[PDB]
Amino acid sequence: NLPSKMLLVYDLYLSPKLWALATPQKNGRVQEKVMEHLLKLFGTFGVISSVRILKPGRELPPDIRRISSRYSQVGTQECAIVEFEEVEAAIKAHEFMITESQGKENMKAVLIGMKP
Repeated sequence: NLPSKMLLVYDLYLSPKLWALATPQKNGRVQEKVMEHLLKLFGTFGVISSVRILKPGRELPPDIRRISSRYSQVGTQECAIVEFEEVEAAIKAHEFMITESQGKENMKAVLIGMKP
């Protein structure tokens, strides 16, 4: 049995396409653009069971408010909570996420799951 297996996200809206290009949608603002685009990009390496995104100045849970505000560096504090089938999937995307988003303040991910 697994004790914990959750992942939190960052710097997805700072993409030149989302903030620099600004694409207004009838469905949902940055929330829809990022949520949808991430679906396929995430489903390819690992389907998501649920994605709870909390942007700044709104709702910052103890898990992110403490950790998210701690690794200040992505030039923007955007948090997202993903729940996949297992960390195995995520670990494959984590690297792919941080490796491609390395050096630049872009889409990132970190394994979140400690003892309460």
